[PDB]
Amino acid sequence: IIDGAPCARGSHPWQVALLSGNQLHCGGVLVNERWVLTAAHCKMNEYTVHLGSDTLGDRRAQRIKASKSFRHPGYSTQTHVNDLMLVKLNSQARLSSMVKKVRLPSRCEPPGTTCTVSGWGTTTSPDVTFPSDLMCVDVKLISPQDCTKVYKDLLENSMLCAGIPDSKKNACNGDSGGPLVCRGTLQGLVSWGTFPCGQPNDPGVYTQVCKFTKWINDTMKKHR
Ligand SMILES: COc1ccc(Cl)cc1C[C@@H]1CN/C(=N\N(C)C)CN(CC(=O)Nc2cccc(S(C)(=O)=O)c2)C1=O
Ligand SMILES: [Cl-]
Ligand SMILES: [Cl-]
Repeated sequence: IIDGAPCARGSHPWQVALLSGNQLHCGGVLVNERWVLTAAHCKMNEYTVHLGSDTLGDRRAQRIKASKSFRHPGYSTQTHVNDLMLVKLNSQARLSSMVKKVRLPSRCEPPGTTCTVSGWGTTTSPDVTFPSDLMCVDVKLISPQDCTKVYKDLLENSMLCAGIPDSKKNACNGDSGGPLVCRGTLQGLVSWGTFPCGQPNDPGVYTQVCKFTKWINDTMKKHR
């Protein structure tokens, strides 16, 4: 996360981290006791899922392994369209005040809405600095045609853009798959953008969750 601050302790109970070894791979969210939503480009054979602390490596934290994950059937490795994936935890997460489900959207929030993006990703770009504290940055949803000005043909209508004008505020490496919430529901999963991170007027690009609730719910039911 670029030009952000540590997230208020206990306000991202639905945030999880995906680790390979004890080392960060992606961000993600908890849909419920059994399942994690992240980006399809975070796909690995096995995952260790960090839960229940803004602090990475905490003693209080829960780590649960996951051996199965299912990317969206329509994901492209070339274009990163439909960049979303479900991760099935080997055992159920134990909810607490520190472990909650994300409120999935029943609505696509419109351009200009204030949103928060969070992660443990590099706090700097190109030179990298990884924080144990979960980091937050507030951004606004940018409209599709506004974003297309910048990204042209790379953009699908299932991808959502967010940033602040003339601002370095954005997500970066390691923030991948992590949440963008706006008015209390999950609106984005961190997918792609430009390098180095935080170039002003280069919006961060998100997978637009409100377009995929049906696949999400159907996949959870499928693998009951
Ligand atoms: C320049 O990077 C970005 C620019 C804008 C935005 Cl919004 C996000 C990012 C972070 C990216 C997003 N997208 C990625 N691939 N796309 C599907 C094209 C790559 N990605 C994964 C990643 O690099 N993860 C990572 C995790 C832990 C450590 C490192 S490292 C080796 O760079 O230190 C990297 C990322 O994390
Ligand atoms: Cl798969
Ligand atoms: Cl169980």
